[PDB]
Amino acid sequence: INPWFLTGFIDGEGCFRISVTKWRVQLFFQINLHEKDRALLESIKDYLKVGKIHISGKNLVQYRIQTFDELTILIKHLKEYPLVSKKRADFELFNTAHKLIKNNEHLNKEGINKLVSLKASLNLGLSSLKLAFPNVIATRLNIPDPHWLSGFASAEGCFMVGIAKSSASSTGYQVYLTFILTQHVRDENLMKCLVDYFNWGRLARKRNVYEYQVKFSDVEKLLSFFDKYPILGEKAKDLQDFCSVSDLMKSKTHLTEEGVAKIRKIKEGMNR
DNA sequence: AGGTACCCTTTAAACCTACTAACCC
DNA sequence: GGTTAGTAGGTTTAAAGGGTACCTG
Ligand SMILES: [Ca+2]
Ligand SMILES: [Ca+2]
Ligand SMILES: [Ca+2]
Repeated sequence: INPWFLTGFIDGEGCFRISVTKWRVQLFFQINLHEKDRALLESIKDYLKVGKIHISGKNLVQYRIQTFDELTILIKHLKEYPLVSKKRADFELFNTAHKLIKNNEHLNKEGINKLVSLKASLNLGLSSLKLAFPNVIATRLNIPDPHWLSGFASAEGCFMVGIAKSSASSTGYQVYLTFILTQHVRDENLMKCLVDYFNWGRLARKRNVYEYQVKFSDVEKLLSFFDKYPILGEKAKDLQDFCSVSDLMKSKTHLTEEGVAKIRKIKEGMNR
């Protein structure tokens, strides 16, 4: 387990949070995903050797670091292998807060305000706790290895196969392999950077999310990539089945209609 | 006051199709 | 002509993102 894959992953799916209740303040960071990939959590768990997994919620598993003193291992990991997403801003923010706690400054009705001003500029914002602290606040704060991208893709990627309805092809259809990786429109910073990292691939706008889409000859490049740094999780069946199509469709086998049958079969049994 | 854990709710991620364009020429 | 590609439209869940209560101090 490479130490960048972790950041690459946490950049894509981690969740640094500040909660407030009745005022009790506690910091959490958790990765939440489909139960089928509990083992990936377990891989990560054992890697940091801290935190815990449980069933939040249905057909899912959450993993969480909620002890103060275990969060330090995390924070220590993330400074040396910093993060590239706007999530960064959430860490810096999450981290400052952990400072305040490190000193016990948050037992003061004052520290308590220094923390909400942070919380207010976190993932979503102040909710019911807008009128409690209507004194406002705030001020939120280049790919790194390629193990980052393996991590980033293995969580925020999609390896799918395309059966177009070309009325022109003798089969009446086109097999094509696209690779996708979606992210918020606010991360234009990162998406544009994904393109330059490979010097190829399409950037597209949709529903306020952007997609980095990636020509066979390029499709093959990144195929080579995930030999050098592969995907991890259940999601690497989809890669392999995709990868498989990349062979049985790369010796002119995707043009015979005995083969398209074969492809759909493969495709049919992937993603779902 | 710090754990530790049973829950929850929407939405940004993943996943789909089907037509145009610009390609081997 | 036949194959590619770049595009427009989609659907749906697995995330992206939250809570508060319970022991033990
Ligand atoms: Ca994400
Ligand atoms: Ca994922
Ligand atoms: Ca470039």
